Amino acid sequence: VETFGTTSYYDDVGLL
Amino acid sequence: GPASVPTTCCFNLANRKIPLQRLESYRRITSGKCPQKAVIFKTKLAKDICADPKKKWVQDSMKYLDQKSPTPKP
Repeated sequence: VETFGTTSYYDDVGLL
Repeated sequence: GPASVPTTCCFNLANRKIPLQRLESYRRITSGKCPQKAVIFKTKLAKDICADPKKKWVQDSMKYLDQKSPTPKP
């Protein structure tokens, strides 16, 4: 289900 | 010595991937904690990440760490 694999993982960055 | 029994484990595996800039090193979860003997890429994020040695970014992540010297235990 969904997609366990894709580019980037913190496009938000500020997420930190 | 090391520890990881406390509330600290992903429901299973991650998803997309993890940036190589933050990623520090990887570690396997054997004994019985966490599902499957999957590697754990740690970073300055705020928590541990679970990932099975199948997805590309997983095998590629540690392979990239192989070049450098993460300075592991003896």
